[PDB]
Amino acid sequence: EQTHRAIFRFVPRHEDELELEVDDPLLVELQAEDYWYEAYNMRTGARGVFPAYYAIEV
Amino acid sequence: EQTHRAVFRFIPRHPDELELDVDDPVLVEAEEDDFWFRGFNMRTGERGVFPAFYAHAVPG
Repeated sequence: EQTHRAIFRFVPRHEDELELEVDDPLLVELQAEDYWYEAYNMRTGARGVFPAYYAIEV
Repeated sequence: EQTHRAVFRFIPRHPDELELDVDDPVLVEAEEDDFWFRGFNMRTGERGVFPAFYAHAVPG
């Protein structure tokens, strides 16, 4: 069950980050109060964290 | 010279990152990793990188 879609291109700089292409379907498992999300990228099968602004709810 | 203004709060998870609050004036110096910007938060005087789409260009 997709929760979010990526709205900005995100290229990981850091080892824990989830790469995002615009429109990637995302399952957000953890929204933290530091405004990072932890998700499964439903296109790539990868998991990681990304900045909250870079996804919107579907 | 200010180049950008933050549109969204960005709180570092990583020690090389620049914290942004909404509306913060930022001087963007360069792009590092693709769509990562190295900047100076002119309000806090801190320097670091942040995801580029957090900042919108302004005339300064």
